[PDB]
Amino acid sequence: DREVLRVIFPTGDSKVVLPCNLLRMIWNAQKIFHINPRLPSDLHPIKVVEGVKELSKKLVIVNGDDPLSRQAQENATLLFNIHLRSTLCSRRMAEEF
Amino acid sequence: QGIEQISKVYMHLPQTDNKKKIIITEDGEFKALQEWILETDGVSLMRVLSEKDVDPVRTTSNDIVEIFTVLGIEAVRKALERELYHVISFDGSYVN
Amino acid sequence: DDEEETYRLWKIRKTIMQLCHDRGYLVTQDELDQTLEEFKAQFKPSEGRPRRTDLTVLVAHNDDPTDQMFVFFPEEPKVGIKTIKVYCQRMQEENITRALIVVQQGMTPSAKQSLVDMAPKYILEQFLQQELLINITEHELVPEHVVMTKEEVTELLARYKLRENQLPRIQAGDPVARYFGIKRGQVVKIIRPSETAGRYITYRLVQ
Amino acid sequence: LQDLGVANGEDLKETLTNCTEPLKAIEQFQTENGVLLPSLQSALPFLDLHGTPRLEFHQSVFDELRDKLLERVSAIASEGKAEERYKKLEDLLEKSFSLVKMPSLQPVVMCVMKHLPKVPEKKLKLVMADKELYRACAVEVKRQIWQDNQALFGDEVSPLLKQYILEKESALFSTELSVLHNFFSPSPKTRRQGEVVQRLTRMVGKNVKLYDMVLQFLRTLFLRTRNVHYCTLRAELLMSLHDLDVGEICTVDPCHKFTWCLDACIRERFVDSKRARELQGFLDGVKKGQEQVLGDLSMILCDPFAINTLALSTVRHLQELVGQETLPRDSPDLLLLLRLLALGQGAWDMIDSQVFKEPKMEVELITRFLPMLMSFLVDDYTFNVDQKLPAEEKAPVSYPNTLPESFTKFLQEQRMACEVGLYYVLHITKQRNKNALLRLLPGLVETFGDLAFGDIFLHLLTGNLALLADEFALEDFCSSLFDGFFLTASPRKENVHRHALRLLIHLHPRVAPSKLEALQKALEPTGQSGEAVKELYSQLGEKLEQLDHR
Amino acid sequence: KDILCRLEHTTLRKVTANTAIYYDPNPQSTVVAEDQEWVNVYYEMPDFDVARISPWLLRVELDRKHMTDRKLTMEQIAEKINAGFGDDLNCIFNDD
Repeated sequence: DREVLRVIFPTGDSKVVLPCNLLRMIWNAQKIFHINPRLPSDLHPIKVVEGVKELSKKLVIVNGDDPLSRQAQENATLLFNIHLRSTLCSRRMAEEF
Repeated sequence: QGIEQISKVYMHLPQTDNKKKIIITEDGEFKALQEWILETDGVSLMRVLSEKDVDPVRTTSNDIVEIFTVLGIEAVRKALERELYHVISFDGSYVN
Repeated sequence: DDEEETYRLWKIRKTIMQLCHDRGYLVTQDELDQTLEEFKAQFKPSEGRPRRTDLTVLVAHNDDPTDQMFVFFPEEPKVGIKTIKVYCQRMQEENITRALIVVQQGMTPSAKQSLVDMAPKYILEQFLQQELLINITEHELVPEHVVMTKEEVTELLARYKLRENQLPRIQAGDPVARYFGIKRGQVVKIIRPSETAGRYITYRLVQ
Repeated sequence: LQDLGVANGEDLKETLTNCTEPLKAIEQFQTENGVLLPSLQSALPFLDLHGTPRLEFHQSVFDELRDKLLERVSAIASEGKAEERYKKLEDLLEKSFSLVKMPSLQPVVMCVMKHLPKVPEKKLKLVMADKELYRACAVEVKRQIWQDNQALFGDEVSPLLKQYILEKESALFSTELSVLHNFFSPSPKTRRQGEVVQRLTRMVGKNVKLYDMVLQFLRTLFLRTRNVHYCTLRAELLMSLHDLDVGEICTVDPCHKFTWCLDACIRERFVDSKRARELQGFLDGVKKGQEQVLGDLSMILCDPFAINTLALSTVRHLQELVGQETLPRDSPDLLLLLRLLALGQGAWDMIDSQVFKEPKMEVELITRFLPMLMSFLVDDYTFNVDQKLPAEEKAPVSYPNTLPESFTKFLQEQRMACEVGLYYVLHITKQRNKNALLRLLPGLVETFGDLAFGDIFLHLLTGNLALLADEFALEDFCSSLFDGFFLTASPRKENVHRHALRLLIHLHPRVAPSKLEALQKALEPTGQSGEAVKELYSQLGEKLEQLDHR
Repeated sequence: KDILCRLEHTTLRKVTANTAIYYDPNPQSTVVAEDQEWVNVYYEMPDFDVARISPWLLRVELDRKHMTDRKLTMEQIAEKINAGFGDDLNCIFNDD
């Protein structure tokens, strides 16, 4: 995904417009459930990986199962899927969030 | 010497990072090199692209019909998008 | 001048080899990476050897070996009818049906009629020498163009319940259209990066 | 160990055997075979206490110190004043050859023998005599024995020449036909990439005596076999020497420039005007007194790919003379092509007996054969144009399929005319001019020297015959080549029968049932071919049983 | 700057200070005394003057400043003129 972003954004501008504010949603998740960042968490990294996978399955812009619709689905949500996988990676989810 | 319809050529180093030669160094970091660019008055894009020791990739025009005649319809689509994005965002305003 | 001329002909050779690679015609890697000095060694031309007949080259298709193409270099400034006839007799001799011909700085309007009228049995395309000095496909503005086989076009039109006329158009005289040698009725899948979805695939009908 | 005054295991057991104090004797042996530094005789017990035996640090320093000894062998080869450095390496050789039997100092001495141009040949003789040294010896050791005596060179080139002919025979007899590829697609530099000729170049390196040795071996085997394979291997060895940029052969060999030109000729499979002028001036440098290399020069031309090159060049010249409105007498490059091909075909005769002369072209070959071929093409294209015109006439002009008997007479008496006619047939087969194909095929019943039945032409004609696959269902298209042409010389040479059987093995599904049945039962092994026709007939019978299910 | 000069259109008038159509009927002679020296340097060898050259003369001065700035030399201008007009115009130039 990093290489794909590098070829898409050759100028290195990270500012980009996208539907869902992932950082603000993470902050709201932190302050709704009273997340204490000083204590160890109870969230499996594998659960984070499978959750982001099935979520990305659920986000559909073009529907269908033939190769054409699947490729268009991948391309339509490529950038948002990259942003989602980078933001909700198990590393950052277990370290800072 | 020189290609007709080119009445003046200004050579300069752009201090703004947009036109700077942005590369990715071996560490994977973005580095914006300062390199000479030439901006001219009057356009002949086929000739100047055909010149020697000229970057034939990044070299572009502000004349859309030139782009359409020399490069094509997707190229002039992209060039038109960049040009009207430039004229809108010049004054600091933003549009989707 | 001899020096700029050999540099120019080497660059044109590079451009057409890249073109034939893009059209699916089999070209080895070394000729795609042929240095200028390699052009000097394999053949300075100031009537030493600018035999433009010798720069002409045959190429074959990757999957259709009987489908082959010539590229010809006429050494006269504006191409005349009789050399078109010589090239067509050459094609008859070798059974070739596709052959795009460069021109030095122009082409005679009589030849403009003489190539289109004999088109349906022998495909010929005329390229100005200025055009092939650069490979336009490497420019930052052109996105990736790939021609679609009729199977793919039928799949596309069945997916979106579309008719061919409903797609956006691309003129057959477009520079990239002439680069790929796509006739009317072909469909080009254009793949371009986008700042909202990352990648975007559109389709253009050749009309 | 005794060679330099040190004890062995038998001396140890003597020191233990029949002794009242064996332990002190063992300790004395240990002292007398330790590493002689004063810090070690105290450190040996201390390091022994750790659970690390003395031999372990010995193993570590062993690896380190022989690595440095090999480094310094290379250095003294490249370092020091010449007499001192060669004296040092020869003295170290005398020290070290007593331990080449041991598993340590073989490759060290092999490098020392690598970097000295000459050695006392006792050790080279031991290197060839012992199989382990015969393997592990450096390349210049092997070169020095070969440069001093040809026994090992013959002994090792004989299996390699045998393997080269194995590859040639197996590739020439292979049963694949396609529009995609054939076995003559690789250029000579493509075929030099095999380790046979590259290893032969390594065996020769940059030495001219070994070059003469491979030349004479290929000469003898070429004079006994009458086969172009050894000529091709000479050309491959010379251009592999050039691939290494071996100046010791390339600059002195008068044939190197000419073979380098021929390499590009074969790469395009034509003699274009540039390289044509080069090869023609190379020929015109043949003057009385210094023509001794004409035999070797034409021997280079014998390569199957060179025969294909020259023959297709002659066909192309014939075909381009049609459009030019010119007689064959006004074709200098064509005469050059035929001169080179006649030289190459006469190469073997030159090896048999040196005959230096530029041959003259037969009168009727230039004045009668080539204009008839041009007339055949003119009739072909007139018929094509008359077909393509709107409403020429009812039953448009029948293309002459006739045989002017001069054409067949030159196909069957004049060698050069035979071969150019063969490749003419091949080229029209690529272009699938069927009426021309059956115009020129009949009359091949008689041929000079069965050149129409050679492995090269028969392979290529098989390679073209999958283009018109459905015509094999018709009996005549196959019978014109099998019942009319192959069986005229199928029982005469093994290659013809094998070629027919592989052609039918590949194209069995499309040939008609009774036609392939009669082909097998007629092309059964007739008694002039060994295991090759046996395995091909086994495949023929199995695929005929398969056809019985078709 | 070299490439800039190579593509920016330069015409003859940019580098010329002035011209003058003299008459000077005998081409061995010159009406300008300073001209006669190097004209004689080009007239020991006849150069399309064995037959009667036209008895007119067109003498131009080229600015040293612009000639140095555009990296132009004396000879290549004459080469360009002879290419443009063939041998219809016999062109001589003073040594630099």
